Amino acid sequence: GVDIRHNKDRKVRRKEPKSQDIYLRLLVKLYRFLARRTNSTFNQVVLKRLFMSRTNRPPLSLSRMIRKMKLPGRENKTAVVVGTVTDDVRVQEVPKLKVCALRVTSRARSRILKAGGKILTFDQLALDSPKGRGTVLLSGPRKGREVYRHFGKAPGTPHSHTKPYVRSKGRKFERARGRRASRGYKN
Amino acid sequence: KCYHGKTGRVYNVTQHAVGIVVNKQVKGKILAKRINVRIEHIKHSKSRDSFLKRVKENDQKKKEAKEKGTWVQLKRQPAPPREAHFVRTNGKEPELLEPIPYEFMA
Amino acid sequence: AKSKNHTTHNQSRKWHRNGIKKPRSQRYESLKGVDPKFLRNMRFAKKHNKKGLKKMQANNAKAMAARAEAIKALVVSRKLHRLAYIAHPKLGRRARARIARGLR
Amino acid sequence: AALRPLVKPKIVKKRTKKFIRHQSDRYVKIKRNWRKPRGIDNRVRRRFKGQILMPNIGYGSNKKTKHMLPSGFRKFLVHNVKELEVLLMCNKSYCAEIAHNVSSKNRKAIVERAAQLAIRVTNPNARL
Amino acid sequence: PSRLRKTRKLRGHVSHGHGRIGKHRKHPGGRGNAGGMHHHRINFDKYHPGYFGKVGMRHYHLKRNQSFCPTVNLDKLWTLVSEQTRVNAAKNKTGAAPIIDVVRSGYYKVLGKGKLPKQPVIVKAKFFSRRAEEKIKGVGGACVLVA
Amino acid sequence: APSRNGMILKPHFHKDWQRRVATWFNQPARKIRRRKARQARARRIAPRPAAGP
RNA sequence: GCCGGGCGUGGAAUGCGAGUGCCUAGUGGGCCACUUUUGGUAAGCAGAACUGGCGCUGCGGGAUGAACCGAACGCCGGGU
RNA sequence: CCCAUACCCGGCCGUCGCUGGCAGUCGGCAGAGCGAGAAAGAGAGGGACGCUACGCCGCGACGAGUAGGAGGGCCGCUGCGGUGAGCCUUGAAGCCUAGGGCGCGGGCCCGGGUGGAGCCGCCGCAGGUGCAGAUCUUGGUGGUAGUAGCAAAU
Repeated sequence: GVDIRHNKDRKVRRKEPKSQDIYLRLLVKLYRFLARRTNSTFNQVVLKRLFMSRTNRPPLSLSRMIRKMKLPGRENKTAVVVGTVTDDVRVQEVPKLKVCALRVTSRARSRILKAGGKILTFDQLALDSPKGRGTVLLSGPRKGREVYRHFGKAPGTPHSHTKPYVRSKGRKFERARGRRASRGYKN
Repeated sequence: KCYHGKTGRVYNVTQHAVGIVVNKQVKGKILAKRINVRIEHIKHSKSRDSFLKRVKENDQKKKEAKEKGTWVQLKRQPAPPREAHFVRTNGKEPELLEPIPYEFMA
Repeated sequence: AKSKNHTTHNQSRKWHRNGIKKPRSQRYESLKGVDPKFLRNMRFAKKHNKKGLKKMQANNAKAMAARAEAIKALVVSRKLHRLAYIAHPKLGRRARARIARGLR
Repeated sequence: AALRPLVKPKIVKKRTKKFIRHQSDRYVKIKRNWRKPRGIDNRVRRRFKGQILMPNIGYGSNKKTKHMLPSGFRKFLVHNVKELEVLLMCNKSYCAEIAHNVSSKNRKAIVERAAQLAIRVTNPNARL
Repeated sequence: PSRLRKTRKLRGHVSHGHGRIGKHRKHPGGRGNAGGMHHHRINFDKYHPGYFGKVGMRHYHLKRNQSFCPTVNLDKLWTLVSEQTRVNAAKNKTGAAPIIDVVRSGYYKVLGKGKLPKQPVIVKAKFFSRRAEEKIKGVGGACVLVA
Repeated sequence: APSRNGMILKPHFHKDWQRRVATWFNQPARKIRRRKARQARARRIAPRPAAGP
């Protein structure tokens, strides 16, 4: 008789990707090796991020990484992002880049490579930098999905600016009693 | 009446009142709720200054005795078991005690 | 067909399962409900904080060098203590070379 | 004179009797195959003394001797002579077993081929 | 895949994943969105505030084509023309500014949502905002109206 | 019987709809009937165009 | 309210990795006991407070036993 | 002095944890180490096994369970696309069995008997897919029982 609780002794985390993609499953075979035989904690983060679901590795825009690479103590390092690099049409000039991502959209290749940049894949990243030396590990906006605007405290609550689920928006869809001070009350 | 006794911190000061951020336990959760109370129902709690006094000597005894090169205790240690000592029983002999008999007092 | 009316029996036990979490403390708590006339001034003091930009960079810098002159005007027994020195890797190498000749 | 295995370890089983379904003796509609009782008052379910035993994972055999015959081998079903060239490199660990529906003219080709490849057969003396 | 569904794992379990005490009856709370002002009052206040009541003017014969005005921001304004057009202006030395016909691309109103590259344009749109007009003027372009 | 946070749905099934369900297994056979009389139309008026006036 | 600069002996004891967000079933008839306790002559009655039980739980003991005393359970050998 | 499924010791199973270890099988293009209390360099001027990496291996700790939730089924049923140069009148399916076995278990594989013509393994796909109960439905058969009974009107 031991007085403990087995409620949360099984840690909930991914230990291998649910995806059956063999090219993804080959990368994990490569980085499982690099994570445990190098003391570099960079590879442990990349290993953990390869397991994650698509909703946990959101796309990195092209202008976001430009915004993060124009920071001072940089511009020689390499851009490493486990998600995918989409092209941002609302930026005009493109500096030359050294990018490593899982997947690059067709327009974002042509716009990067036209600027004399360089696109890398994760097998070529390990060849050029095994321990992750001189790289900047980035991530797209994780809570930028439309879904999180419904989360939080429920709507119809004091100071709970949360988007409700409505089948269509209009003047006669959730503009009455809970919302107008003239109709009953409001929050 | 649920705050009579509860202690909090001030976050807003008006003419005759203050706003307090106090904790209120409500059925298995604590809420840091803001209440507006007049000055008359308010005292400066002294549950803090004796630590503020302890900060003075801790800043005093850290600057002082540093030039002496010594290391003096700062943390409060709990009341230890008392050390070995003697007890002088000079001349007199310890008086003998005896349980008294029963006297029905009523 | 009466029934029970109210009871707080299993409740205290139910609350401490997931713990009674204290409210999450965080520096810079929100400035909500603070009286407007004081807050309205506080936004003006933050609006005009660029006005003293040249003074501040030219106040701490002359205070940065003034700190660089107050420094520039200044800048259980020996037996077990001995055996504790032979037993050290990084600074006992020269010591135990005397024993290596003891076999010789 | 047999084809002895690699190593013959002492097999030790935690239980040798089968597990019977609850009340499988009292009825003919209740077959012997184990079904976990889910009744709310069932004795067997709530582990009373002197009842039928419920199979746990605690009765798991040793992994060193799991799926091991008494002869120190492990079975492998075989349908034709071509499915024997697999086992010519596991001679001391895995025995061969000719499947049921293999005819009698094909069984007396497998067994002597399995005598050439030195693989043990667990049902050699077949229909014949 | 019926073989992946839950009911395959509920075979044998009596209540089939719906409890013994509170059995799976037909309709315990009523059919549809019933009890809005009644026994389901809390759910409609906590998750659909504003569901009950009327507001506004009843417009009878709404023809959606009249109120059609798809906007375009100034951020993606140059995406309406080819990259050859955008480069041949910064290379041009006569000050010749390309004309962007917005209506041709499909939009009507121009709103100014971001920065602009400093080279003039003459946007042939149908509606403009105030701030949108400022950005185009301040760059050095012109705002021409068309119907 | 609504659950927690969801969306207020109004399905239009309170009528007796399972009698008037128009399924579309005509659709692959329908196209062939269309095409094979569209070519036979053009065969009739062979020099005149296929789209018509 | 802002900057800027300087101070770690981490300023009680003990123990322990935490934080956080989604989706969510069942339940919403309970019952018993030490102590406190209301009505009632009282009740294996009715109604509460606190904690633990039973329900959801076998086991050793109380001959017998939903709740008492001990002690909570993978399958086994030895010891206690 | 007696004994509980409690405690100690030892074995075995499983789960959980170490987000543990292993691509170093680096061989006459060879030289066999990284268990070491102490932030960092065995630095250059002919030879067993293994590693279905979704694999293998080592340590600890832990194991009750209705309602309920999830995971794994090389558990089972029927059909489909592939595949097994699969099996079969020298005997398929089904059925019987005091036979020999494996698996914790769902179950399964052999032996023998009967039968007479089709069937299964593996990777995927699909569902009208697993029964002890529903005063369940249909069919059948018992105990009662060689019993009640075969007695209105000469």
